[PDB]
Amino acid sequence: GSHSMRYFYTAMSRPGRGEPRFIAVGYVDDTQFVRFDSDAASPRMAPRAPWIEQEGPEYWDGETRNMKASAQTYRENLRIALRYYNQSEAGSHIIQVMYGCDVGPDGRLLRGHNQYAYDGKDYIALNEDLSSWTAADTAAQITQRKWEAARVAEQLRAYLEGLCVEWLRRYLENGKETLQRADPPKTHVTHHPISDHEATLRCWALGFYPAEITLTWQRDGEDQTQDTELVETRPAGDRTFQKWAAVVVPSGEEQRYTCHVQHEGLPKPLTLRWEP
Amino acid sequence: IQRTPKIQVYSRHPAENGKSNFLNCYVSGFHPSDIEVDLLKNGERIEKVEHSDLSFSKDWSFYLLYYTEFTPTEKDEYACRVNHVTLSQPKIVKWDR
Amino acid sequence: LSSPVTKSW
Repeated sequence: GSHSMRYFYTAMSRPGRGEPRFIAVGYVDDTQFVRFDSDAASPRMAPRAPWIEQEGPEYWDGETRNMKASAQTYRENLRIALRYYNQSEAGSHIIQVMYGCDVGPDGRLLRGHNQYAYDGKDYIALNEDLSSWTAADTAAQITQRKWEAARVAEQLRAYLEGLCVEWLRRYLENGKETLQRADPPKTHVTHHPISDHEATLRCWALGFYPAEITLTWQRDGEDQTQDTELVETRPAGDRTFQKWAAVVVPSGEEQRYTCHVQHEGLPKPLTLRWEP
Repeated sequence: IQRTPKIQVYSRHPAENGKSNFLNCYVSGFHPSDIEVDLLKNGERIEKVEHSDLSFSKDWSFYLLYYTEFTPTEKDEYACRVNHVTLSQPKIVKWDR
Repeated sequence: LSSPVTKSW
């Protein structure tokens, strides 16, 4: 299938409690592989997946350096952002960054991403063309003018089209046992009477990878999207994910309901019903 | 501006009394990132609970998985206690098999 | 591999 590499940075200020914390994590698809935390006893880019451990000292030292430099720059950016929004130095604020690349089955760049937020709201984003910017407000427009002046977009494009794709391909090859293996969901339906004339049907999907999945209830072949309780897909802790979808049905009408499961690991979509 | 955490309490594997397992509390969709999460066994805080590295979703909201090894029984009651700036008092979600 | 480009806002 297609794949993605993504990095997530969180820089959080904490006036009176030292310098802003910087945490970075890296992912291939739904698999985390590196971490950095400025609050660690000995801050460094550290492995979080077995297939990254084989990278040599140059990799880890380079990445550590890049992470510390990044942390400093984002502390400065927190100060700057304080200025741009006329905010006091007494409050805690957060800058977030998410970036990376998507490649197809042949390893070719599908597209790039490079997006920034301040206090949980869109700040500025590199457009899909990897050459122009979308700013969410006037402060972000100040940043945009700065970056247009310095041709930052070119450097980012150079990264996203070059190193990002190359190293993503490398990781996919080194971790092919896991990164290129889809685990299909194990599925089942449970039935719980809630009253004499109503019962809950719950369609379960467990142990699947990657996280992307679709669970839907149909009544007489018609989607019950509005009447379905759908929980957020959740991690099991063993790399796999879990999800369920529940519907409340009239007693004696259970067999008019079918659960439909779509997942990459399944050669064909599944249909299942309550089996008393 | 501020977003309150969604909370799910569940096990890694299907629960079977007397069989070792992992108790999970997944907190998500929250902002800002500071959050306090305890796993409770019969009302008391479990020690040495681990958690995933801070990350966030496409809408910038944060998520964290807290987890601990446990062995379910018929009597023992497990829960997750979460506090966040958006919450006036800690919210408790009971584990339901 | 992380991005080597991090600029001031």
